Amino acid sequence: CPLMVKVLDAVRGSPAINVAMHVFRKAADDTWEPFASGKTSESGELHGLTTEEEFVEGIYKVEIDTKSYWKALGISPFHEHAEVVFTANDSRYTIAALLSPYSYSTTAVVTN
Amino acid sequence: CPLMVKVLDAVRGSPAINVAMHVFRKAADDTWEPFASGKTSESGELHGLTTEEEFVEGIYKVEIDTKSYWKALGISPFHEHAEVVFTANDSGPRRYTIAALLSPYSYSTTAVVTN
Amino acid sequence: CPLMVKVLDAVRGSPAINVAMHVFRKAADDTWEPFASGKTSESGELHGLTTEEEFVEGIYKVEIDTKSYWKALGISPFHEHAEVVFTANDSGPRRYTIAALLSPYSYSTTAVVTN
Amino acid sequence: CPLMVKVLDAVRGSPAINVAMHVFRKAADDTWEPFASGKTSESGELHGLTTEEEFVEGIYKVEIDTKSYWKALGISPFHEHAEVVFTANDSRYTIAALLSPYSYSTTAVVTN
Ligand SMILES: COc1c(O)cc2oc3cc(O)c(CC=C(C)C)c(O)c3c(=O)c2c1CC=C(C)C
Ligand SMILES: COc1c(O)cc2oc3cc(O)c(CC=C(C)C)c(O)c3c(=O)c2c1CC=C(C)C
Ligand SMILES: [Br-]
Ligand SMILES: [Br-]
Ligand SMILES: [Br-]
Ligand SMILES: [Br-]
Ligand SMILES: [Br-]
Ligand SMILES: [Br-]
Ligand SMILES: [Br-]
Ligand SMILES: [Br-]
Ligand SMILES: [Br-]
Ligand SMILES: [Br-]
Repeated sequence: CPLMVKVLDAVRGSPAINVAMHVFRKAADDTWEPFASGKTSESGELHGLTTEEEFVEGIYKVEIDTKSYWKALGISPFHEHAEVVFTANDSRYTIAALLSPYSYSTTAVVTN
Repeated sequence: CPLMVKVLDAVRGSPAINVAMHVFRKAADDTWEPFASGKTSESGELHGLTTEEEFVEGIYKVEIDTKSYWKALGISPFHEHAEVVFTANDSGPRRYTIAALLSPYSYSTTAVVTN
Repeated sequence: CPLMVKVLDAVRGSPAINVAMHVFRKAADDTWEPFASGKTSESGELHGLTTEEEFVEGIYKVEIDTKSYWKALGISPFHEHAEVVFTANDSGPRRYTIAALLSPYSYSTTAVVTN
Repeated sequence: CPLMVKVLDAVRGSPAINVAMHVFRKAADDTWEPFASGKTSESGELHGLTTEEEFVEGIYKVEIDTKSYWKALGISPFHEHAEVVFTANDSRYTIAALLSPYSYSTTAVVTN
């Protein structure tokens, strides 16, 4: 699994479940091509986005729909979405995001 | 000053100086129009981006150029940039301060919204 | 002002006002001596804790009373308090600004150290 | 496993390995009694700190020795250690910490 995303809720101290996200790859013309999407599981994780053969080097954007997550919990948030934009480099990627209504953090753990 | 950005460097324990950022506003056709741009000062702040009159309701994207920042210091970071996307002014004018704390493989961003 | 603390609330997008904090300095016998205390203002800042003369080298603990803060708002948080422990002034006097961003189950803290 | 700790390094984008920590329980006289300790594994995790029978309600402190971690990497950090102080309440606890030299964040995920 080359690319995994994990989302945590800082208000409830829980996995952020049923959070939608879309992954985009940057195309030669600088537009964002849909690449992969899904919703986090009960453990706040989204696995199976892509495969090692498909996940070639390039710039990707993960757009996490944080606004709908907070709306379904009855809480007005600041951001429209969270965006994590990175280059995938051949020299496993776990993207993590901690959500608060007016703040979020994101970190990448890149391992073997 | 209705929209200010402050950036901090978590490796050095200092303001993040000379960080470039581009602000965009979503147009009627769903594209991102350029709105304002600038770079942080020696206190890590960027003031004067826009005015109360020009900062009307809309969806704004602050794109902070973190990769350029870290590269200029010889560090190869993870992200291309930090993106802060939010609806502004949709219950009347507010003042926004967006903060970002930068590490090479992580960042955090928060907004303080006053009236 | 050699030691300032700024606290932000990540649920409300605001300064964290009336947050109490106690600063301790490690004594020769390895115990924590009370050093200064105060509470944040309406801008979420606490200034005037100490003076250049009194803030000598040592190991300091800033204990931020986050549980009292959240409880006063009807939220049951996870932490008792946020603790920031650091050696100060050990290459000469510096100015420290400690920031903390508070959520009910998480917090972050950063220091900016100037000379 | 009632109590797990996970530590991540924000400079290298990696698990923080071989990080020492000690866990204390608050005693009736307000002192901190040693309770459990260990070092994070290759995956940045420390499991097996305590058992469900021993982990009774009370106030605990996890002291993460972040200073020695940065020192062994040749980097001068700000904090002496990171401290996470919480009440364990019978109404599984995963404590996570993201380390930077001049900053850290910590979150709790409390699940069933
Ligand atoms: C918000 O703090 C947390 C947190 O509560 C849980 C976290 O869980 C993670 C789990 C992971 O497997 C991995 C990958 C580690 C490998 C060795 C592949 C993680 O990086 C995390 C977390 O980063 C994590 C975090 C910290 C992330 C933030 C504060 C954006
Ligand atoms: C939560 O992210 C914020 C934030 O929203 C506001 C912040 O305000 C600061 C103001 C400051 O003057 C200084 C000192 C900079 C000097 C040149 C002395 C700050 O460091 C901050 C912030 O740290 C700050 C932050 C980031 C702090 C976190 C993420 C714990
Ligand atoms: Br949008
Ligand atoms: Br640009
Ligand atoms: Br300047
Ligand atoms: Br890009
Ligand atoms: Br602010
Ligand atoms: Br006290
Ligand atoms: Br005041
Ligand atoms: Br306590
Ligand atoms: Br100490
Ligand atoms: Br977790």
